[PDB]
Order: sequence, then structure tokens, then C-alpha cells
Amino acid sequence: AQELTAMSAWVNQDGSTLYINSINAQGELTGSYINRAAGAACQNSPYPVNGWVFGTAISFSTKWLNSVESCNSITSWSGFYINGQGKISTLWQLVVNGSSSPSQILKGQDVFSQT
Amino acid sequence: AQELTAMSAWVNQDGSTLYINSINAQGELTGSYINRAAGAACQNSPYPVNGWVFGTAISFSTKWLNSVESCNSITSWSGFYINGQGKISTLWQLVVNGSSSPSQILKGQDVFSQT
Ligand SMILES: O=C(O)CCCC[C@@H]1SC[C@@H]2NC(=O)N[C@@H]21
Ligand SMILES: O=C(O)CCCC[C@@H]1SC[C@@H]2NC(=O)N[C@@H]21
Repeated sequence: AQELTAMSAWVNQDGSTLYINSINAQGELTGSYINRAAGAACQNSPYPVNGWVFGTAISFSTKWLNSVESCNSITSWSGFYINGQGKISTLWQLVVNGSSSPSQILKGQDVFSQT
Repeated sequence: AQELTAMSAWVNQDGSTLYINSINAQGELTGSYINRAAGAACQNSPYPVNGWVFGTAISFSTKWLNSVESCNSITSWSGFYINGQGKISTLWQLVVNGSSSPSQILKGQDVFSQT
């Protein structure tokens, strides 16, 4: 099973990839995200990711701005690792610049499998 | 009104403080969090924070490990800035190491005011 390690790649049910680049001694995470969810904006280019790992708990977040496309928004995922196949089961929140109410924060669920 | 700037402090309804230390040119955030919610664990000591800012959108997350106390968990906040008083209205998710179901991810709402 792939575990939560530096240079690990994870794909969700919609085909999006999280790449974890580094996890430091304190568990701080860097990486990048490529969105491929059918019909979504900001697809097919890398967006920087930061976050934390604590054992099997993981959080990661991306700002949807790069040289290719801006979605004026930020997603945060909270989740946990489960295993002979590694997966990360998450809940996510997406907040958009210019929001007026927490009711406008989109929520969903993503399950990522090792690759 | 205090706005989303480096070296800004924000207090929620439960008395916890977010301190934003830096926001870089790309909007990546560093800071620290001190929890003071009545009855909570990991109170009264600083926990490192990372995250993103995009205009008025903000995400930030902390791993609850420091030299004083470990809570084996990570919180992520997603929210937005509103204003003559600055506030950040957020939804948060708390995930614990060793979780087996997304139903175990605690959710809540925090509203932070400038100080
Ligand atoms: O629409 C936006 O504001 C930017 C793209 C958001 C894509 C989201 S993030 C949560 C979910 N998981 C994915 O892999 N894609 C969508
Ligand atoms: O119990 C834990 O696992 C660690 C402390 C969690 C404190 C939470 S984070 C969400 C909410 N906002 C606060 O200021 N404190 C609680």
C-alpha cells in the first residue's frame, strides 16, 4: 500500500490528482493539485498545495490561481488515510472571494486512491 | 477596519486567536493559533498555521502538536473577510489521527473579529 509519503500521488473519484511533494519532520506538507472533475473550472494545470499530516490525519488546501487560470477561490480538504490499497477519505470546503455568507461555501466529499 | 494583512490578530466568539504572521505575494499565509475555547484541549499555547488568502477568501489550518500538548488532530478553517470592523466568518473541520469515517470529522462555525 502507498502511504502518506513525500512524492506520493493520489487520485480522486473525479480523476483529480493530489501530489504530495514533501512532508517535513513536523508534518508540514507541500504539494500540488491538478483538478480534472468533469465540467469544473481550473482544470488540467498545477495549483500549489500546503497542509499538515498527523499520523493518518491529513489536511491540504489550494488557492486556485496560477499562470493559466484563476477561479478566485480556495479549497480545503480534511481527511484521513486508510488501507492492500492506500486511500485518503476527505471532506472539502470551497470558499470564493467576495462571499457574504457561510452558506456560500461549497462542501463535498472526495476519496483519493494511491497511484 | 483591520484587513487581511501580515501581523494581524483576530479573535473568535470563544476567545481563540488567529495571528497572521505573513501573506506573501502569491497569497500564501503563515501564522499561529492559540485556542481558548471553554473546555477544549490544546489551550493556551501557540500552534503553527499555514493557508492561503485570495482577496477576501481565506483558508488556514493548524496541526495540534507543540512542545506543550498534542491533540493528535488537525483543524482547517475556510472563510471570508467582511467589514467599520473587520471580521472573518468561517466554517471549520477537525480531523483526528486514526479516524475510520468522514462522519468522525467534527464541523463547526467560528466568527473572528479584528483586535
Ligand atoms: O471552481 C473553483 O472554484 C475551482 C475548482 C474547484 C474544483 C473542486 S475542489 C473540490 C473538488 N475536488 C476536485 O478534485 N475538484 C473539485
Ligand atoms: O480538540 C482538539 O482536537 C484540538 C483543539 C481544537 C479546538 C477547536 S478548532 C475549531 C474550534 N475553534 C476554536 O478556536 N477552537 C475549536
